[PDB]
Amino acid sequence: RQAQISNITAAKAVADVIRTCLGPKAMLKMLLDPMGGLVLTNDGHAILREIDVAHPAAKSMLELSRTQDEEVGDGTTTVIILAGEILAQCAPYLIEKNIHPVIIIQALKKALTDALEVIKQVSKPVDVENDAAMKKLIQASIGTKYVIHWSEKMCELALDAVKTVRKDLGQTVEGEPNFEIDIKRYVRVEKIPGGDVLDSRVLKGVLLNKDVVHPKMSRHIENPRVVLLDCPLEYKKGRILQIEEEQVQLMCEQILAVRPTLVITEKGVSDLAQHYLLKGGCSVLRRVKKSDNNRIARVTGATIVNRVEDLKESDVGTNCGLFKVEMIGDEYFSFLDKACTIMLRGGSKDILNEIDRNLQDAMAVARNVMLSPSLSPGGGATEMAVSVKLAEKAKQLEGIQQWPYQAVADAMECIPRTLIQNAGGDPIRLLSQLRAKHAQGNFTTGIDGDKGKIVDMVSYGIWEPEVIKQQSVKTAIESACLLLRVDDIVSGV
Amino acid sequence: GQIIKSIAAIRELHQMCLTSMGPCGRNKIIVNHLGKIIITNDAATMLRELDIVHPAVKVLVMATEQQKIDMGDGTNLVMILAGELLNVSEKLISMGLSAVEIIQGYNMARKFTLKELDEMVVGEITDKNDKNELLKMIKPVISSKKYGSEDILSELVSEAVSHVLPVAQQAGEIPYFNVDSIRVVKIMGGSLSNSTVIKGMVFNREPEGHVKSLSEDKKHKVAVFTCPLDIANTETKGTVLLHNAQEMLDFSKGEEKQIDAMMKEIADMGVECIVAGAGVGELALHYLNRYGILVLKVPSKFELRRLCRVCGATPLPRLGAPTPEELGLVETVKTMEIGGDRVTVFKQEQGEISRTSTIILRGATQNNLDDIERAIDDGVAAVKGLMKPSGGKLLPGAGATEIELISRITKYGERTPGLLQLAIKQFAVAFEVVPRTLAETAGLDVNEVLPNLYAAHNVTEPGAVKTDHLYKGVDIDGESDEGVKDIREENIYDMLATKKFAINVATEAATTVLSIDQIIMAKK
Amino acid sequence: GKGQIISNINACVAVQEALKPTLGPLGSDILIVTSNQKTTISNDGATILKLLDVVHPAAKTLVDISRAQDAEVGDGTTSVTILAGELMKEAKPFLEEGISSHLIMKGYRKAVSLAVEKINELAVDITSEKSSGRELLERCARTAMSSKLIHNNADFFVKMCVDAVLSLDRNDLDDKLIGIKKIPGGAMEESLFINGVAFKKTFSYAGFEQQPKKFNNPKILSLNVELELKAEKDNAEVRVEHVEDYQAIVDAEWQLIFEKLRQVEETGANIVLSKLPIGDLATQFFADRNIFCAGRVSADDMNRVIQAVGGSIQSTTSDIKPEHLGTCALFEEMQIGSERYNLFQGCPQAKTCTLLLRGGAEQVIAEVERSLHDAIMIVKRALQNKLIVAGGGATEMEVSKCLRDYSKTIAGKQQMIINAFAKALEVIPRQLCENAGFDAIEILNKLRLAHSKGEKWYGVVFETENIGDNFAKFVWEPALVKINALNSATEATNLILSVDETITNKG
Amino acid sequence: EKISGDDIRNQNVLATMAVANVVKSSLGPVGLDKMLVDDIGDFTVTNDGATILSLLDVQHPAGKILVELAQQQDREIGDGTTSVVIIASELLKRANELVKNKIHPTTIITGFRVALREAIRFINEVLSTSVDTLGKETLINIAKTSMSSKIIGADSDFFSNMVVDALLAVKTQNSKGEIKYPVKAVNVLKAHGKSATESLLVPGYALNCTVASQAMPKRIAGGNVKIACLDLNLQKARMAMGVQINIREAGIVLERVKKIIDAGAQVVLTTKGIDDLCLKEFVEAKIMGVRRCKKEDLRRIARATGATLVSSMSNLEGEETFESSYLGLCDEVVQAKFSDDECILIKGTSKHSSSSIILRGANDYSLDEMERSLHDSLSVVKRTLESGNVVPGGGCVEAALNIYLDNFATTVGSREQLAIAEFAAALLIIPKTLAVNAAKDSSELVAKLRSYHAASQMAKPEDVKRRSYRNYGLDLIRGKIVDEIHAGVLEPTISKVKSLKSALEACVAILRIDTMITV
Repeated sequence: RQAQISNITAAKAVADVIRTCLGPKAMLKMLLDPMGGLVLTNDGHAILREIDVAHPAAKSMLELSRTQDEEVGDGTTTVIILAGEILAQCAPYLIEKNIHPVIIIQALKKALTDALEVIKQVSKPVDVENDAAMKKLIQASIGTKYVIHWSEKMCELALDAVKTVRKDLGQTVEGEPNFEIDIKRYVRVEKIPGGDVLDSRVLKGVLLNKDVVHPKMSRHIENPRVVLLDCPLEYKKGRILQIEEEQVQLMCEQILAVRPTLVITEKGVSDLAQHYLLKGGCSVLRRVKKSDNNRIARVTGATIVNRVEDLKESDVGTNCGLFKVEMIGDEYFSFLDKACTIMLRGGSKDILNEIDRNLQDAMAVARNVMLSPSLSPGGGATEMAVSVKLAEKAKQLEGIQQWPYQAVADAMECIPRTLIQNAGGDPIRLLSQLRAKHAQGNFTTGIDGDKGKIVDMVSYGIWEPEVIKQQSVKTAIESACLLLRVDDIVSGV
Repeated sequence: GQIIKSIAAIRELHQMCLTSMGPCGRNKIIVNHLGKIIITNDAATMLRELDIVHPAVKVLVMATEQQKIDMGDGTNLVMILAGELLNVSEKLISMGLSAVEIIQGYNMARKFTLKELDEMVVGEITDKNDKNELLKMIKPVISSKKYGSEDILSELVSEAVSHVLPVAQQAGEIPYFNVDSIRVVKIMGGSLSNSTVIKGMVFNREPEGHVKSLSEDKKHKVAVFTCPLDIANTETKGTVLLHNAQEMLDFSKGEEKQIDAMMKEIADMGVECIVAGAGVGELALHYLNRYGILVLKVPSKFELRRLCRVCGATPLPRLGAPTPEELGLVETVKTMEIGGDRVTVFKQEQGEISRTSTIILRGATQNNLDDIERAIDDGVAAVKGLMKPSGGKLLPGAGATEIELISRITKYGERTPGLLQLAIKQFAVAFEVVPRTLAETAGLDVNEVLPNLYAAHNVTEPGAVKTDHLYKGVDIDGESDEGVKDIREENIYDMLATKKFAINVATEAATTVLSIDQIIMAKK
Repeated sequence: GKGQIISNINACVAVQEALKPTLGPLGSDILIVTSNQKTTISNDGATILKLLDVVHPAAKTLVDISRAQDAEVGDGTTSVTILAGELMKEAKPFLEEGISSHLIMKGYRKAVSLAVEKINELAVDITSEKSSGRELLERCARTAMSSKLIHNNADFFVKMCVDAVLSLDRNDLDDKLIGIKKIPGGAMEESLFINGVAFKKTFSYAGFEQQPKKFNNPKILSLNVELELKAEKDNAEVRVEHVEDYQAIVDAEWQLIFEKLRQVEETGANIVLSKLPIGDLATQFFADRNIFCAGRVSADDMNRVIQAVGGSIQSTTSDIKPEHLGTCALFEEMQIGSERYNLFQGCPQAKTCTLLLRGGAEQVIAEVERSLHDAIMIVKRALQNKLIVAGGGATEMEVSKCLRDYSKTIAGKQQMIINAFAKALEVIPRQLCENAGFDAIEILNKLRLAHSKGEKWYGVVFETENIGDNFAKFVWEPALVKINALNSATEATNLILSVDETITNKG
Repeated sequence: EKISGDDIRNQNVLATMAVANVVKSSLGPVGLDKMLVDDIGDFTVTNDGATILSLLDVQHPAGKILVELAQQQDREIGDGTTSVVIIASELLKRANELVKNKIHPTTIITGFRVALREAIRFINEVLSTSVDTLGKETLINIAKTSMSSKIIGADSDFFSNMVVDALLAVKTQNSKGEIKYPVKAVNVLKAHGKSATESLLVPGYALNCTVASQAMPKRIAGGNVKIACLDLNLQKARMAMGVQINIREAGIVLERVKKIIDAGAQVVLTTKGIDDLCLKEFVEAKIMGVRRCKKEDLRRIARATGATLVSSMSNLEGEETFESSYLGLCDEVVQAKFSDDECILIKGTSKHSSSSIILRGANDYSLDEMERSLHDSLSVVKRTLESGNVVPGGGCVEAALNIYLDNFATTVGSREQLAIAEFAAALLIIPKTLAVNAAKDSSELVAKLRSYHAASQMAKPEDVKRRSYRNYGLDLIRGKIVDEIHAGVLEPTISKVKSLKSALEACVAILRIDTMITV
């Protein structure tokens, strides 16, 4: 039983620090570094990352926060408090009451299913095609930030970025894709220095920063022909200049058989091959990455070919609008316009770095709406509404599975409790009236963060997507069953 | 958290009472300062020999005397219930709820609990005082103290109660069933099967006189004389002194004519028995044996007090005045051999109903025989709760009452608005210690009998009254068995005077502890 | 908590460990030194536990239950404690596994209830079948005397042992009624039996060569006061100036002594016994009348004289009644042992007797006297109780055998509890083989071989190491011992395991 | 330092106690795992007891014997290493208790070797080959508990009978009469046509592929048909796609077609497809062509139909289809309307001993999970039926050897009787630790299970009985005594044979050490 206590002690001591980090009114934290520095930021991600821990239970919460941030952009402290309170509420049952841990784990599996059903009942429908409705959603990650002034332009960049990746289809044959969108590879932003944020547009295609091998080239091509290749064009290896100039010309003549208007070489391009393809009316781009060829083949359609003599006749330049050598910001660009490219602009490098983390968290809220047209009330409304429904279902729950079940109902009230403690109101008086409010009034009545008195969400909606509530409850049960599964501690190799 | 540390000190005493209540409980060894080993189930002896300093435990000791003096049962019910109320209150003290509003929550829940106790009454005794009717009250009292004697001691105790309790109704002026009305004696040898019930006080002195027993005549007149048997002298001093041998002949012959003249009038009045509370002379035994008067001597003044409540005799400080108002009546006086020693007993047949009886106990081991005497003595005061002050009603026992009160109190918790709902909900949770106590002592699994017990009390009845099971108790068996028994099978129930009075004492005991936020002491 | 229960386990084993070498007739003896500075060595568990005075409350329970065993029965006080404390060790590993102590105690009462039923089945009532009247008690006495230094002389010892029991009423028999006086020196086979009572003869005073030891029917009279001239403490202070009065006060003090002295002659009793020393004055006047007197007699021997000839003790010599006198058939004073010993013979009303023992040393005779007490209890209980059971490993191994088969039909924790109680019964035959020098490892395994062949009477031979039947060894035990031992050991064990906490108050 | 006497015997028990306590909580499927932290600060967690013992740091040299025991156990059986350590733990605890009894450890070791040889002969007199495989399937409970976490678990009652009966007919002679169950078989397909309740069992391998033209008949050559597996397409051959033509190929691909119809093969499988010119030519010959065949499918068909998959045929500049050389024997090839499904049913052939299962469900999202869940399910069934003799688990062997060796110890009656009695009771720790992680009371289910084997084994040696059922195990989910034969929990017998043999070799080496010298 000594290791079971350490799992509770190590998990609570780390989670207790970030209990005050939840909400817009969250209090600041001070972390003194051994080198003499301090951390003034209240973000739970930057605090616990710099805190060195010993017991492995704290390291499990660090990897859980990194995985949770890849799904949702906000609500990092919500998952830690919810997953840490369930273990804290099971402390008297597992230790004092001598309840077997598998009985608790078995009860958390059935409580996870009922928890997801209550969220779907209190959820409200939302139109994903309405551009005006999506502005009030992303606004949760907009306000109290530098992007509040450009929010009108920021929402246009966030919505138009996921429209290219998303695919809307359904049927009973191939199933439902559930609107799978990849923000990482396709929606990856590209920060270009200079320009203006108002001029930032969503570019559909791929972008490359490498310049053109020749200074003077055609600024636009009517029908661009894209040809992809692997092996570079150079004199091969087993009076001399006559053979070297002829060998390169023969390798370039095979490409000119179809007379392409553009030449793309994966490896470097020698100076001998640049003069032969210059008079042919085609641009040559040296040093093209291999990972880009997969994305370039989608915006173009050129088949990947290794040897220069293996080029297939099926290669065409279709599905390419224009080719622009135009220079923006003293840097030569290339415009080849399921995958778009986000072009970010600003007045300095510090502006681009701030928009980066802000736009990623802005699109994470819009992405969660695409997984399903449902929203949940914030400010502790959904957290308390579930706890009220958990106590009503206990009438059929008689048997040993009922005792660990009560630890979940008290854990759902911990999220609104931390907001009241940071608000300054009486936590006993407000939580008692809030729990009785759901038993009579509607489930949509939450708690205001600025005031701290029970109010209806009709005034200020603060509508969070269901994915935030889903992943918070799902990962909390998995984290609770993770520490309860390990009853022993053994060190050494 | 000094108020929390005061609860931790009671927690050490709380675990002591968990092994007390119940037939599967444990007995504690009490070593007296005189070097005597004392082992008993009743915990009032432990708290009496142990002086308490800290107030939180001392209030529980004073609360034990409140339950012990007024009733012979429920001493463990108050100590366990009041100790759990402070344990469940640690969650409210931690959250920041002040101990002032915690007391207000128990006061509102106490009135709601006492109101539901009147609806928990199923059956009621008709006060018939039948041999079979007295078994239902005494059987749960013998339990939780001595195991295996429950069926044996049921018929022995119920026989003596009906002899000392008259049959009357609608009269509350004259009190009945005094504490001293039942005496219990023990002797080495034999067994519990050979034990008998005597209708009067048994005297252990031997019949030194030549008259062993009286005749078969009805209503033998008995006389209780405090003055010793000798020649009539002055009540104040009057010590006979010896001077010369010539006066010795007058002293011997003087006592012969005076005693024979005074005892002749006593035998003519019909008095065949004389009780002498002091020493008896040699010449007194000569005249009483020729007239057929049985000589009985009782040097102990404690036994003469209970004798006056049987035959109605009164002790006479002087000698030679046979007042008829001071004379008693006895049906039969004989001499029986109890435990190998022949002693003169006191009993009667079909007349002059006696208010004092004596139960003769027999056992192989003297150590365990003394514990049986204490279990029966504790069972006497339990009968006192059957009188007019709500002694006819009864509540289901064996843990059946504490489980039903959970669904009743928790229903009013969410219904009553305000901050009092936190203490009301936790007030019903504290009742879970009673079923868990019987489960830990009986070796049953707390993860099986306890959770399945709530499923028996929770049913769906197409009506406005929950019914069809009043009988669900807690299993006291020591052998593995599927399910639990019923209350009707063993007729194990709790009295109304025991349950209702224990609630008011338990609430006031935990209130004083929560009311103390600090202590003030001075140098001795 | 659980710490107090574990502390009580080692307390019961410590008391049990001291009684293990004392189990059995051949077992070792324990040395106990009382605060009285008196050396006491005995193998009887009663006297052992009474002289220890253990302050531990649970260890005192094992002492208190031994007194109850000595009261009802009186035999087996050592084995009842060993069996009671054995359950403490068997239940020790069960406490750490989480098994409640009440479930363990509950399984014992169900096993003992089934064990008592098997005792009546193994008890066969036999009296005149294949046995005679005289040879019945003689064959039982040679069993307890075997493997002893008296085995060669046991032929003459059984005749004196059987006659000592038959000399008393078969309805009421007591071991205290048979007196034993140790005589230092002499041959062991020359001992004789005495019908009356004898004393130590501590009389140190001169006046010998008188009061002959050959009597016909002398009258016995009890003496109280002192008949010698000079008193022990007080005296008479007389101040006279006359020379003739100095001799008068000498006879004046003697005249008051001769008053009660002459009244003894008026009674006409040749035997005078007194708890106080009789000086040379009384024995000188009694020499001419052939009247014997002996002083400094123990109080325990005076009570046997009253029960012998039906005498009485009177304070003075005046009011002595004639019916208080008594007489024997023959009085002979034996010089055996370099000391003269008075004895009575031929008392028909005597409720007690005396058996004289002779040997090479006092320490050798002390082992013979105690080895005889074990044989007397077997001879005494033979006529009292007709239900006997086979002992010496016979019954002990079968009670544990049946509980193993009955546990297979029982489900739950009580299955291993009865098996633990059946295993706890193996300590009784173990210590018997260890205290006898035999190997306990081999005999325990070899005995279980024939024990499973269907015969329940196979015991353990105490003479030569081997397995066999005790029926031919003439090892008999009454049924009341085996029944009360299982009940007393279980009752004492149930009280020890029921103590969660030990509270001790100083003052 | 040098330690001798009984002091080292107590240190060897305490050293192996902490090592054995590591795997006691991980035994059984209900067991729990733990994390192993190194000096760097990293860690890992796994439910396998062999991985934990491999990374376990044992400082005492006495506990290092169990470390080498885990490596030797994995090289042979590879499973059951967790249970081996627990068995050797109780053997050391009971042997140390006999030290106070003045029993020499060699006699204790000798008694364990005699009881081991008798336990081997006892296994052959109880167990036997798999029975009751007709009219019922006991293996249905293995796949049901594995798929209970998926939607298929609801309908798994009907699907379990299809999987168990499948592998029953998959067993073939392999190479020279092996009679074994292969690890690759029963091609799984998907059907979106109807609900999962309507899933039908196909008697043989069903190839998933489409046709080219609807003019050809879907059923031809019912009596016998020869399937010819091909790789390169029948389309006009191309030289290169990178060379420009500035100014035979059809006659080469058409010449091999002449060798097809003349060979009598009515089934042509081409991985790269078939042109339209070679299509109509097959219509007049009633040959059913298939375009874009799967390469992984034809390699299994070649071994099933007796053909040989060849990418290109040359044979010294020769051109032909190798008539009758690659042509296999297939009884019938029929194509029927599957109600929104299209597959090629291959029923009979020379020698196949194969089977197939086509799964049907609501959508493709559910069918993707049904195929992955069937792989991990049947894989346990493959390893279960791989051994010719199987034993039920749940503590049946440990309880049977406890009662059997109890009466067998009477054959000596001198010394080994005390060692055999402790060796038989030492196996009771295995069923006891299973109830600890199952939340059930260990003193109940283990004790009640012993009472059932007591009366059941009385009439077994007498060869006369009325109703006797052995193999009573432990049910961890429901906490009750059930028959493992009807439950269907099986274990390879070679495990326990090598488990009890290896566990003793590690226990003997520990009891034979009376001195430890550490320099």
